[PDB]
Amino acid sequence: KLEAILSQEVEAEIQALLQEAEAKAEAVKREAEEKAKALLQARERALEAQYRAALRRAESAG
Amino acid sequence: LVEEALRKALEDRYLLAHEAYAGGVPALVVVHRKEVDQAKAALSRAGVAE
Repeated sequence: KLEAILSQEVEAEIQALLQEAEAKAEAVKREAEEKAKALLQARERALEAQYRAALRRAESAG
Repeated sequence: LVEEALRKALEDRYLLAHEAYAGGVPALVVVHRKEVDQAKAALSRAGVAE
């Protein structure tokens, strides 16, 4: 019938839009994990540096 | 004539309604959006226009 056409113009948009917004809610969240990981990768190198420098200084000093 | 033309053109998912006024009938055909061109084409072949 004619009401069955109407349910199909909607039922198409409301999956196109909600599939799109579940891949932005994916995407932001993927970059959020890859940032936190990298802000701790730079933190890891820094600490190392400070320890290699530190020990050399105490060897020279002594 | 108009009803036949519309029915073949537009299947059974078109709505043709009419209501009188004392003499002829002003008729309204109601059709889905994007089925506009087809709907028009059907009126144009009978010689009836908007």
